[PDB]
Amino acid sequence: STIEERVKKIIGEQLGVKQEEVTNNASFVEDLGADSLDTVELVMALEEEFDTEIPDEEAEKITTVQAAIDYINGH
Amino acid sequence: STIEERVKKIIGEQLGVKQEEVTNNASFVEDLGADSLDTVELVMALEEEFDTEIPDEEAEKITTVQAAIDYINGH
Amino acid sequence: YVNDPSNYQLLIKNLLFSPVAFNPEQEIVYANHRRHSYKTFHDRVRQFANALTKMGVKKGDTVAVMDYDSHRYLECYFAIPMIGAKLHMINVRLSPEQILYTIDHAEDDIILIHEEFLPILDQIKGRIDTVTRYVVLRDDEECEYERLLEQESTEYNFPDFDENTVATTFYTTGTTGFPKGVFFTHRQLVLHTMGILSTIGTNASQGRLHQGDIYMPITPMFHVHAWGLPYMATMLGVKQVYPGKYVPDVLLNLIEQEKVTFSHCVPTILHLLLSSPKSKAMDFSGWKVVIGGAALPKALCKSALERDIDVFAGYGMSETGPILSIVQLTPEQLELDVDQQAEYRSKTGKKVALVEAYIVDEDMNKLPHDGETAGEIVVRAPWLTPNYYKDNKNSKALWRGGYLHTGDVAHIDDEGFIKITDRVKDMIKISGEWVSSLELEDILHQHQSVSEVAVIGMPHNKWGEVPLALVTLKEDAQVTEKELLGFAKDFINKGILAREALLLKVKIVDEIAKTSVGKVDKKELRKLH
Amino acid sequence: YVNDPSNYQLLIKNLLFSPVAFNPEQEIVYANHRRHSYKTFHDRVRQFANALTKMGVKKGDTVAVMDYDSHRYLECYFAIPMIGAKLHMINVRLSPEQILYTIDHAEDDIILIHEEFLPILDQIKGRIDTVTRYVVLRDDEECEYERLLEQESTEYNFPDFDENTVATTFYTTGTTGFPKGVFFTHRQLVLHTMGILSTIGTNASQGRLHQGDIYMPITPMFHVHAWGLPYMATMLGVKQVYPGKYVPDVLLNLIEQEKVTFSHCVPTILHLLLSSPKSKAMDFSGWKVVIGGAALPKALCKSALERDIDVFAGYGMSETGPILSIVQLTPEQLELDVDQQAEYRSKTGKKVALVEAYIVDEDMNKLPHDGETAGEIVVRAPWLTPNYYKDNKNSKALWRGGYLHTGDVAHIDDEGFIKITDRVKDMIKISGEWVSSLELEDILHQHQSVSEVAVIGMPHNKWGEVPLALVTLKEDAQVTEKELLGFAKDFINKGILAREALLLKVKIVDEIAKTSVGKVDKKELRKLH
Ligand SMILES: *O=P([O])([O])O[C]C([C])([C])[C]([O])C(=O)[N][C][C]C(=O)[N][C][C]SC(=O)[C][C][C][C][C]C(=O)O[C]
Ligand SMILES: *OP(=O)(O)OCC(C)(C)[C@H](O)C(=O)NCCC(=O)NCCSC(=O)CCCCCC(=O)OC
Ligand SMILES: Nc1ncnc2c1ncn2[C@@H]1O[C@H](COP(=O)(O)O)[C@@H](O)[C@H]1O
Ligand SMILES: Nc1ncnc2c1ncn2[C@@H]1O[C@H](COP(=O)(O)O)[C@@H](O)[C@H]1O
Repeated sequence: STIEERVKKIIGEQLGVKQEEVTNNASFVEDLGADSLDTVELVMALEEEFDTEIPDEEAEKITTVQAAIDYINGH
Repeated sequence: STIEERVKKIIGEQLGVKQEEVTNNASFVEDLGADSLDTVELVMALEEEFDTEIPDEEAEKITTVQAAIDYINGH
Repeated sequence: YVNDPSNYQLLIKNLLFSPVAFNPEQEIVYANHRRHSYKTFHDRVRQFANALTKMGVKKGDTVAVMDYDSHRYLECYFAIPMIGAKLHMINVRLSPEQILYTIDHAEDDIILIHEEFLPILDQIKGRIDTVTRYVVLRDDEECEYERLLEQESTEYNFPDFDENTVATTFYTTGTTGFPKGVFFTHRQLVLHTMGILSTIGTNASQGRLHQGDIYMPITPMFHVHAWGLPYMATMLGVKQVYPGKYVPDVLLNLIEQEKVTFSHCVPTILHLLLSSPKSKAMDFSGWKVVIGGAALPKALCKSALERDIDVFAGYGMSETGPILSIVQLTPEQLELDVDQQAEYRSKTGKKVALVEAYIVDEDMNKLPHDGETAGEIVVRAPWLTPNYYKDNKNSKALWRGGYLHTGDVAHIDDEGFIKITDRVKDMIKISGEWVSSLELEDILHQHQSVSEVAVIGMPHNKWGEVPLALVTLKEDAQVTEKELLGFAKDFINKGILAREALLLKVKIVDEIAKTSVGKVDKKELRKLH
Repeated sequence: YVNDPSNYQLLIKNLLFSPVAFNPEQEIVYANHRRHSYKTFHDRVRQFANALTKMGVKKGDTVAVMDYDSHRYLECYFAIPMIGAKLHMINVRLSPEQILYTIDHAEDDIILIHEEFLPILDQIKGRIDTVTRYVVLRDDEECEYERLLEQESTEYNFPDFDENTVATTFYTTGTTGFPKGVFFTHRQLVLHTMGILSTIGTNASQGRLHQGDIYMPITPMFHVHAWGLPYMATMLGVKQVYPGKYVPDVLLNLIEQEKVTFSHCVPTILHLLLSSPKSKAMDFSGWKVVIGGAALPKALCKSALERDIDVFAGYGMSETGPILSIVQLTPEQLELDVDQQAEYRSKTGKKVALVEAYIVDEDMNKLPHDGETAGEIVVRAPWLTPNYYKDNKNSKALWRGGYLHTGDVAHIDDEGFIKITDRVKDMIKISGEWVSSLELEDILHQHQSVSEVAVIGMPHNKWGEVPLALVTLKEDAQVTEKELLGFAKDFINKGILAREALLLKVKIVDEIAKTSVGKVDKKELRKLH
């Protein structure tokens, strides 16, 4: 259970997409069809599963799985 | 944590009365002021905490702590 | 309003001040709390009228009441309508969301709420807009109602207005999206009082209410005027005992100590009274319970008849006054043994004076009263609600074809006895409250893994009917009954679902019976599970 | 209806068939889905009228619509009112319980629902009584609306009736117990179209809508007629582009590929469009966004002005047509630099033709327009809702003193610019939806251990305002923010609370500021926490 696997499984559980089908370049709104609001409870659970606190300025920066993965592995 | 202590603490949690103040002769409706309906979710948790199944005929028989204590210790 | 004194209007003030009998020294008893004669009751009513006028209550206003059976509720039954205002009776057993909805729909100006109902208010008080004042009621000298009354004079000239002005309103939670509001006029209440007094006072020797009785209600008194009985008692000037909160032991003590002879209740309360150990060394041979909740079972009727209780059944509902039918025994039937007596007393009964009560099929074709054919009951009477408040389509469905549709399927014998076979719907009725099967179906269908959920009703004694649910799980899905029971309970904990779903008794199945069209066979399912 | 042809009635059919301009070969575009000229649009409207008549829709019926911005919604804006029926526009962003309440309150006969809104229906479909038919809409040939239309002829003689017959209705969730229903007549909609066209078409060189524009809405189109703009566009006979679901990238693609010059949105959508990486290599120097959601911030206005976007702000609300004010720049102000331009364009603006708009205090005393004194705005116009549907007390509070009370506190300059300082309440507005602070206070007060909960609002860019909550814990009670956040989220998961509470941002404190009387100082709290 690496950082990438955890991030992808959070994304799959939140947006309902199978984790085995999640891609690193998937975009929350355009590709996965996540509403701007859904993407906010998204950021909420990212923090919940990595016991961190994502500042708002960075929360707006993450829009793809890749983003979140980088931000998390980097802390 | 004997059977009597567990029964009394279920009664206290359900009806809001402090377990230290629970009496063996307390009546659910007359003394503790429990509504007939509240006494039914009461029987529900008794079973839940003793992993048993109380038949309806016996469920109507229990109206005081003593009753429930006897029924439980006897099984 | 132009009086024209020769033109007589039927008003509730005429019911209070022109009774059949008036003894100024007859008592009104509030259980172990208060006692006062009829003269002080009239004075208190006038004082309450003065207080309401001081608060700024006009002829079109609404005053809502939320408390137990007591002398204050009896005073509200008279003062508020006599001032020309509208009495909205709140069903305290509904969920907080439904209570808030009814309060907003009726647009109450003042609320008279009991102390121990305060928590329910506290979780909806923010979302109430129309209310300007709350009067908190207590069972001691601290009551705000009592302090309001004692600042006022015992003199008041009550207005005379049109007899078609609305007097009372309350909301029925019969299966629909939201509670529906019924209302009655002064004329309708006066005519209901007179008609039922004519029907049940003129009986020869059995099941009669007369001027020598002592009356104590056991119906919550916010359910359709307590079947109109408090108005009748006041008309006869009899001793009235109000118990407050229903507790079997204190009720039995009141019956014994006050010599109560006439009461009304639902089958559950009667079963509780008979099952109480305190009810074995009591003399019940002067008591005349009327059972009108739902389908008085024959076993309970037999058990009551061996105690020397004149138990008989009646039929009504929220939209109908309520009383529509009462069982009256002819002197030949009074000499049958206990079994045939129990069979007769448990019927819905014959219709009361000025009631039509036909039996009809789905095409509005009047079926014969051969004793076995069944159809829906449709009625005409002087005390029916003309429509639902602020509603059009449901109102039209209520009075379709020129008759009021009860929603009950029955057959009528040759002599006129009516026996209700079922409802025109698949709805449940736990004790004296209505619960919708479709809403529970939807709530359970909102579960993580559910294939088909169908809710049916099964009979019971301590509850009359339990809301059985049948759930079919999805592919490779296994959830215990505890999971779904807790899921349903969570909704009730949020004030969405009524507390009558706490004994849902869900059941896991794998095959759902379906008709030729494919509809779930709820009757076949009931015979199956 | 007796016509009397010399007596002219202002109807929406006159708006469609007597336009300012009509080019039969002008296009209507549904994003990457459909394209068809104005002639086929008229034919489709007549076909939809035939279909509705076949379904049994009479002159008093209500048809409810639940879908996105598309050609079908534009057809519904015309066909349903022209038949004499009432168009109920459903706010798909409300909670399912509120949606069900509005459906039951309005008593809709038919529902036209989009495919992807079906789940919301599935959890309330049981509790809907009035609805007889559902038409499911899709973006392909499988759509039921499309199949219904193609069975009908393109001929229809539209009736003429009184101009005061109700045309549209929708429910505003402005802070109250339940959503309130507003409604407008044919006359009011026609007059709103004419008045706003007169106001914004006659501007010299800035911020004008004319017959050469290409129009694309970015307002959900169930929010108060999309500010009336679709009616105006049809009147001018301009090309109309409908995007469907709002996605920044597809919206930018539509703007570029269709050469859109006129749009309207709320500040959040504009911020998203400007922050999109696809919006760096685009030419924005032909576009005329009108920002009317709430308080266009000066920073966003400056950021938009550097892209060569004619950005200006407007003011309205659900009860007011909606449009009440627009900012128009004089040719001297068109030559100010970007900072003063941003200051001017972010004001609420000057009132439009036929609007009065006084500023008043709590005693109904008209304050001077000195530029600093503040008071509530009260308006008179030809397109205001006379009252709330099926409501009396709130209706009286809406029109107190002979004017419509907006609920916003502002000051008015010498030349007539209006600047809104705050609201007359402590309410929050997350993005474009209304959320009540009192209801959140109650829900949080229903927690296991809570002493005082007060909800205030704090500004934001991606949301405009966040609903901050301040909670004081009980004696020896310690619960983390996660606990209360999840507790609040649970209510939203049951359909009780709107999704705008998902960013509540609760905060634990121990001291609550209170006034001399003792009321929570929400302004002081906002300056504190
Ligand atoms: O795409 P995301 O990430 O999900 O963005 C979230 C957001 C903000 C919901 C998104 O922008 C969206 O899809 N819709 C935004 C909400 C919205 O559009 N609200 C508009 C209605 S607010 C309203 O009705 C005010 C009426 C009065 C205005 C009158 C006027 O301005 O006259 C000039
Ligand atoms: O809590 P408990 O003491 O253990 O018992 C539980 C209940 C709730 C059953 C208990 O008895 C109680 O307190 N109230 C019972 C509920 C009740 O009283 N319902 C009565 C209203 S039902 C109704 O309004 C039917 C109206 C139509 C009848 C008309 C008629 O009969 O005319 C003759
Ligand atoms: N005597 C009775 N026998 C059978 N059903 C009854 C009787 N009294 C009431 N009911 C049922 O209880 C319902 C009362 O519900 P309501 O008055 O609408 O609130 C009636 O519609 C009947 O279905
Ligand atoms: N241009 C604006 N400036 C400030 N507030 C605005 C503006 N447009 C709308 N609003 C606010 O948004 C509210 C709209 O809510 P409503 O129309 O009732 O659904 C208005 O009452 C205003 O408070």
